[PDB]
Amino acid sequence: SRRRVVITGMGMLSPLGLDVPSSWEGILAGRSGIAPIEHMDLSAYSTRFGGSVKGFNVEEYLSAKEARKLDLFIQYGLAASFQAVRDSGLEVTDANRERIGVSMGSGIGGLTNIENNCRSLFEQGPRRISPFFVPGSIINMVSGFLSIHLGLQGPNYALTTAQTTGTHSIGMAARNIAYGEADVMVAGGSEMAACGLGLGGFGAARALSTRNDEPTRASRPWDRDRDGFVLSDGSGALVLEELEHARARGARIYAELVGFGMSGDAFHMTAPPEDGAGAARCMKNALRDAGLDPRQVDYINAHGTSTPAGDIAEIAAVKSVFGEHAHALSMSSTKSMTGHLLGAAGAVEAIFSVLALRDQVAPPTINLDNPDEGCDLDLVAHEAKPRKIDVALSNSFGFGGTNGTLVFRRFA
Amino acid sequence: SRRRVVITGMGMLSPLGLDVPSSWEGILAGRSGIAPIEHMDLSAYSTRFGGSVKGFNVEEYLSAKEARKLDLFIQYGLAASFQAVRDSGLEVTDANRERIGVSMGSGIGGLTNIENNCRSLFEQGPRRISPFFVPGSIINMVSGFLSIHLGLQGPNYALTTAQTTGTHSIGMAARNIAYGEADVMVAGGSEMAACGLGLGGFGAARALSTRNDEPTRASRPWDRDRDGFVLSDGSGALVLEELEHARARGARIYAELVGFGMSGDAFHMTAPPEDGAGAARCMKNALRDAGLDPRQVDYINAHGTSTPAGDIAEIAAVKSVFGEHAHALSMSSTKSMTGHLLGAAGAVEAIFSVLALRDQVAPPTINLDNPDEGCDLDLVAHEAKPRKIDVALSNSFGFGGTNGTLVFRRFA
Ligand SMILES: COc1ccc(NCc2ccc(F)cc2)cc1
Repeated sequence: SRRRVVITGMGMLSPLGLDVPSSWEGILAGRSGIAPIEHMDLSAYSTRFGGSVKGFNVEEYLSAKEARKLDLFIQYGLAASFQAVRDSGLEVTDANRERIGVSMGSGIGGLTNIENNCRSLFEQGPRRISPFFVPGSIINMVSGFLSIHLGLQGPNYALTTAQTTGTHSIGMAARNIAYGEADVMVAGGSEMAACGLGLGGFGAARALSTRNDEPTRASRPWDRDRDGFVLSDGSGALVLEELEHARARGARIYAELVGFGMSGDAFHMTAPPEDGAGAARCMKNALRDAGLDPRQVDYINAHGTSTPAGDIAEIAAVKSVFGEHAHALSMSSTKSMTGHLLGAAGAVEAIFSVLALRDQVAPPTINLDNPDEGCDLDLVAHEAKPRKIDVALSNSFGFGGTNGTLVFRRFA
Repeated sequence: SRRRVVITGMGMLSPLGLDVPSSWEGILAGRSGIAPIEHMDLSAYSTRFGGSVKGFNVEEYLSAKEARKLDLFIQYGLAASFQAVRDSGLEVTDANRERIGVSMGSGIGGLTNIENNCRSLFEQGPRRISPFFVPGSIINMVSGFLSIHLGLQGPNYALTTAQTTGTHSIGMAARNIAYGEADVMVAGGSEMAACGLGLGGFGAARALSTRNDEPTRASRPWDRDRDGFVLSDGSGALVLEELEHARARGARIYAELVGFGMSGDAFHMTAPPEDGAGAARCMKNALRDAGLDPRQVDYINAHGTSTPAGDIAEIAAVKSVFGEHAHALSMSSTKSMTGHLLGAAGAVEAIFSVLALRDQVAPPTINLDNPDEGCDLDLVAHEAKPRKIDVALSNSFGFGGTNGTLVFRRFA
C-alpha cells in the first residue's frame, strides 16, 4: 500500500551559487545570475548571455582523471547528487544499497561533448573521436556514475522530457518509493546546453531573449516587454526517502512530497495552448493525488519561462484551477533570477519550493515592472514576501506538450 | 493491490522488416539483417556494417513537410507507435483520452540531425542551424508527436537508459497502468545511431565487431570468436492495456505482462561484473514482482550483445538465478540476427518474447558455432526450437550498469 515520501537532502549548482544555501541567499535577495557568456565567442549569435555556473570546481567532487571523461552536465549532476546525499546524512550499507536508486535526468545531456567530437569528426576524422564520447555524454550517465561512486543498486534510470525533466524525475522517483520499488532515491536533473549548438538551436527557433545589452533584465516573466527565455546551466538533486525509513534513522525532514501530476497537452510540439488547459489538467491531477482542497495551496513556483505564450497560459491555468483562491496564493518565477535550466529547472525549483516551506517566504519574480494584460495575481513582483506557506506547488511544461506538477507541504 | 496489464498491440521497424510479422518471419528463419552501410563513406572507420532499416517510407505515416522536421529516430518511433495503436484496435475518445499515455524512449536520440546541424554550424555559422533542430532531435518528441497526433492526454514522458531504454519504458508504462495512473500506454523505444558519431563513438571505444568481411557472422553471442556488438536501427512499440479495459472492448490479447525488475550493477561505466550479479538481482526482482519461482521460466530473450564480458556475465547471472533449472529453460539472443538496436533493443525483444509465447517457439541464436568456456546452457544455437513456453523473460543490461527485466506470461 502507498507509502509517504519526504525530502531529507538537497544539492544544487545554479547561476546564483555552487550549493543550495548560496543559491537560496541570491533568490531571497532578488539577485540575477545572468551575464554575457565568457566560455565562447558568440558575436555571430542573436543571444550572447545566459546563466552560467561561476567558479565550479569539479575537484571538490571528482579526480581530474575522471572529470576529463565527463560532459559538464554529468559533472554538475554528480556535484548536486553528492551534496544531496551528504546533506541527507544517509549511510549506504550492504543492508540498504539494493533499496537506494537514482533518477537524474537531462533535456539534452552532453551537448558540449557532442559538438567537440563532431568538430573532431569533421576537421580530422573518426579516429579522433574520444573513446569516452558515448559514456561521457549520454543522459543516463549521471544515474550511472552516481551509482558506481556510492554503490547504489536500486532502480537506476533517467527521464528526458525537455523542460519538464526535473519535475518528472522527482515525481516518478517518489512513486518508486511510494509503491515499494525503493526506500531512497536521489532524483532531479542537470543541464549544460550553452555551446554553439544550444544557443544556435534555440536561437534558430527565436525562442531566446535577445536583450544582450541588459542581460540581468532579460528574464521578466509576465512583464509586457518579455521576449523569450534565458538559457541557464546547473543541477538540482534531492534525496527522497520513505517516511518510516527517515523516522527510523532520525533523519532531518525538510518537507513531505504529497502530490505529483503529469498530463500531455496534445496541442503543439513547442507552443503551450493559450488557455493553459494541459497545465490545469496537470495541477488538478497533482492536487487530487495529494488529497487537497485547492484552497490549501499557499505558494506556486511557476514554470514562468518569460515567453509571451507560456507565461499567459500559466496565469489562465492557475485561474481555472484555483478560481477566487487564485487571488490569495502567491505565485513567482525564480527563472526571473536563475534563467531557464531546462531539464534542471524542475529540480532547482523543487528545492526552492521546499526552502519556501522551510523559511515561510515566497521568492520574488524580479523584473516584473509592467505586468501584462491579465497578469493580475500576486506574482511577488521585485521583493521576497514572507507569508504563511503550508502547501507549495512546483510546475513545469515542455516541448511535446509535457506537463509536471509537484506538491510539497510542511512535515511536523 | 495492483491491476493486471496485457499487450493488445505491437509495432516495429527492424533490420529484418518494416513491421512485426515480417521481422518475426526473419527471426524464426535465422535470417540476418546485417549488411555494409550504404550512402555513407565509412572508409576511415574500423566498422563499415550494421543493421539498417531498409525501404522505410515515412510518407505512409507523415506528410513530407512534418517528416522534414523530425530526426530518423523520431520517424522510426512514430512508425512503430502508429502500427501498435492500429494493431490494438483502440478507439481514442473524449471519454478515455486522459487515460491514454506514451513512454517511447531512445538511448542516443537525434545523432543524424546533430551531425547535419554541426556541419552547418562549423561551415556557415549558427544562422544555418534549422529552427526545428531542438524539437526535431530531443528524445521526448516521439511521445510528444504521438500524443499530439492521436490526442493522448495521459502520462507523457520518455526514458533514456542507454541499451536498457526499451525495457524500462515498457516496464514503467506497465506500472502506470497497474497503479491506476493510466488505462492504456504506448511504450517502447527507437534508435538511429548509424552516422559518423555513432559508428565513430562506439568504434573509438573498440566496442563494435570489426568483422567487415562477413557482416552476417559478426553478431555471434556466446561464440568464442565474438569481437563486440553490431549497431542497428529501428523501433518497437507495444500497446499496454489494463485487463478489464481490454476485455470490455473485446481486444485481442497477445500476452500478459506480469513482472518488471530494475537494478543497478554499481560496477563500471560500460562493462558488467564478470558474475552478472546486477543482472541476477534484476531477474530475481522481476520474478518476485510476478510472484513466480525461477523454475516457472521457460524462455529468456537474452541481452546477448556479442561482447566478450556481457555474454559471459549473462550465463553466470542465469546459472545463479535458476540453479538446477538453468539448463531446462531456453535462452537466445535475437541480436545474433537483428544486431543491437540500443534503446530500441528492449522494445523489439519484448515483442519477440510475446511472439515466442504466441507461437510456442524459441528463436535461434545464429552464428553460435563454437560456444565459449562455460556457455553450456540451451542457447538455441542455429535454428528455432518449438517448445512449451508459459513464461518468457526479456533482459536488457546497459551503460552505467542499468538493468531491466520484463516477465511475460501466456494469457487465458
Ligand atoms: C538538440 O539535439 C540533441 C541533443 C541531445 C540529444 N540526446 C542526448 C545525447 C545524445 C548523444 C550524445 F552523445 C549525448 C547526449 C538529442 C538531440
